[PDB]
Amino acid sequence: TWLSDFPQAWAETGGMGLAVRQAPLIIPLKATSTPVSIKQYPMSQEARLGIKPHIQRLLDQGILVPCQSPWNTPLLPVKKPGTNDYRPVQDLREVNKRVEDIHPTVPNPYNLLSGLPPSHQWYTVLDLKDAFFCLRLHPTSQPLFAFEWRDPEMGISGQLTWTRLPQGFKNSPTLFDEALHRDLADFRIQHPDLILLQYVDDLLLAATSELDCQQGTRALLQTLGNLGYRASAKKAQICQKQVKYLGYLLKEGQR
Amino acid sequence: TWLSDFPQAWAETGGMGLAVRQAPLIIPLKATSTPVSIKQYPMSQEARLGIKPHIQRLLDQGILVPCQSPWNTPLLPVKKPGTNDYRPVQDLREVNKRVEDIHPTVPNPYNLLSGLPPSHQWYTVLDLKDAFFCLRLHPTSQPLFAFEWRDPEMGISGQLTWTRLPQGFKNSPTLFDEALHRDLADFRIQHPDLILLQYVDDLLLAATSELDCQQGTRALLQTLGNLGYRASAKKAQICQKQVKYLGYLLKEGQR
DNA sequence: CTTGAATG
DNA sequence: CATTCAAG
DNA sequence: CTTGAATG
DNA sequence: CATTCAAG
Ligand SMILES: N=C(N)c1ccc(Oc2ccc(-c3nc4cc(C(=N)N)ccc4[nH]3)cc2)cc1
Ligand SMILES: N=C(N)c1ccc(Oc2ccc(-c3nc4cc(C(=N)N)ccc4[nH]3)cc2)cc1
Repeated sequence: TWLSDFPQAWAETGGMGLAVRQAPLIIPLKATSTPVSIKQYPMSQEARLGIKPHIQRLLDQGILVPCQSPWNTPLLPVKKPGTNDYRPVQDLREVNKRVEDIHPTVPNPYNLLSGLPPSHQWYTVLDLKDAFFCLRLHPTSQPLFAFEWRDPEMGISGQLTWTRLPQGFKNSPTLFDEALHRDLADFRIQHPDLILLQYVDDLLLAATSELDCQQGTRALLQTLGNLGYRASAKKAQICQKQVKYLGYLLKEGQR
Repeated sequence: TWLSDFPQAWAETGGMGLAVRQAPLIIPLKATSTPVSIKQYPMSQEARLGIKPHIQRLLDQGILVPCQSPWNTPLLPVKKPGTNDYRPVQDLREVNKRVEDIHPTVPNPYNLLSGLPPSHQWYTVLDLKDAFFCLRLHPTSQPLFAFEWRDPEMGISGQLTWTRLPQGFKNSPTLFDEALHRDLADFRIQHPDLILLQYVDDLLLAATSELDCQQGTRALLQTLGNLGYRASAKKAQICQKQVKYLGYLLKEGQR
């Protein structure tokens, strides 16, 4: 009943996250960058109706807010199964090109897994839901990610932008990984015997026994919830001898 | 009047050459080679009539002879200006593939020219006419180069082959260059002060003065004629301060 | 004419 | 993968 | 829909 | 140089 013991740590019961200890992120531009405003290609009504619910939800959550900005990038309608199930995908390539590069600090899965001792075979895998959205963007950097939004007949003035780290931004994975490392530094210190692997929003906790794993998981969930992050209860793999992590199947200490 | 003083050395007056000091060449095949007989693609009457005179001339010269061989490669009709001026071109690629490779001993023009001292600025350039044809092919190797020949209505039985080193054969340049080097070895020894460069059928004689060049040229022409080779009187550049050799313009010792 | 390599 | 070039 | 890279 | 893939 981990779902009930840690209501705040799960996406299904704690609501949208917000990393309260992390200062709003400022995104430095390259020395010669000037705003670029790309025209929004006309979107069919089908695509707009498919996207609308997502946009409204983000607006209600305060993740998207109205704005007037010199920057503008196109929104794209992306589906998968049939001509249904849409979801907003912003093409931030022209923005990415104008943002100063940062060093890629996220380890590749292969090297990350090398830090898992055979002594720790009790695993717990958690994936953080809407991880990037948990990190606030400083108001000065918000205008950079603006896009146009029109309702199938009459909607908001013109542009909308993100108040949190957006999908499609080249530095989101690295900035998120670095932010969570800062937030989980104390947890690591308070649990010397535990092994914690972080790959952006995918976490692997390893303990020597089933007890230390349940104790560790309880503490990690409590810490994450308190910090403002949210894990997927649905996909969560708690205290298992075998788990799926980063495309690998961890079993008998293999891999 | 070099044309009259050396009748035997010029192609225009000495007739078709024949390297009398060189033993008929035997062409070794690769260890696993077996004869290949490629069908002759039908040739238009236009092409056949264009080729016929050349074939008859070679037959009269004994350069081509009738034969029955397990080997056969295609003859091609090649023209240049208009739909006129034809000339037989044999595709010996399938034969080349089955012949043992030999080391490429012909120097590249750049390196060959490095052996020309500034002290020798009186040049003479001669190109040997139908050079390969001057080298006999041993009867055992003649069948290898056979091709089919049909007259525009009624001609020779079937196949014809070469009795001399043929054009299109991968080793002809090297074998010719090596043969002429053997034949001109004594000339080099008898004329220590002369510079002689050989690039297959293109010869460059260099002397310190105009006299040594005329003396040297006279001796070279006499030697070549006696050996059975023939130079082009038309293209000959005798005792000049400036000459064209291997695409270069030799002048003032430059190049 | 058929082959291979070099370009679009 | 379709054309162009080069070559025998 | 637009971009670049990878394939034919 | 025309298609296909991948991605934002
Ligand atoms: N698809 C198309 N419309 C086109 C595709 C390619 C085009 O141009 C060219 C095609 C081929 C060459 C070219 N091909 C070769 C082959 C060589 C060899 N291997 N002997 C040696 C040198 C050489 N140059 C040069 C230019 C023109 C049009
Ligand atoms: N001209 C034609 N008829 C055809 C030409 C090419 C064909 O196939 C293919 C085309 C393209 C790919 C292919 N393209 C990419 C791009 C990648 C990237 N840069 N992100 C990463 C991986 C990748 N695989 C794989 C196969 C099929 C037909």
